Amino acid sequence: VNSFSGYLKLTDNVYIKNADIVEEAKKVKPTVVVNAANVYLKHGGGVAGALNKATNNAMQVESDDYIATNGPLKVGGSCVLSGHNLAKHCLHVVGPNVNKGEDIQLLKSAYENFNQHEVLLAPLLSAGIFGADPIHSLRVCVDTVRTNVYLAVFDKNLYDKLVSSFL
Ligand SMILES: O=C(O)C[C@H]1C[C@H](CNC(=O)c2cc3ccsc3cn2)C1
Repeated sequence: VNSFSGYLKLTDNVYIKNADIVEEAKKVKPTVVVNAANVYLKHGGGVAGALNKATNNAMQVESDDYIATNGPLKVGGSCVLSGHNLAKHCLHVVGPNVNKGEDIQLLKSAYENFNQHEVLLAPLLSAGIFGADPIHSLRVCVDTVRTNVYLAVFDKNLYDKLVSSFL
């Protein structure tokens, strides 16, 4: 038993809700919140900009130190940093950005990072400003992630669509 509420169960291990991932994080304090990161950990917009703002920019400060020490992530890769006031940990995961021409097949590699964590609150990778089809992203998520994933979908319209087109 865990503290997640109002989720619709999609599969054995995937759950989905219409929700702002920022507010869901502040209420659940999950062990892991996933950020829709880029390779530079520059949290300007989308989910990343919203999560970072909710940390009063502490996420960005920590991220800049990480990059200065380690260099950029790989597309499809991840790193674990602090969750600040939102979670114990933030798993920064880089899905391919279609608006940068990145290979959508790397989306499966990106979701594989979730398997290193038993439970996660997460957005749909490569959705929103990353330009991929959220329905596709959901299919890859269901077919790749084996751990328990609680997906927060900000847009109510998108959500209802994802649900009603789900197989
Ligand atoms: O437009 C569509 O069809 C769907 C797109 C994908 C979804 C991306 N979500 C975000 O950027 C996001 C923004 C913010 C802002 C404050 S909290 C928050 C959570 N998330 C909207």
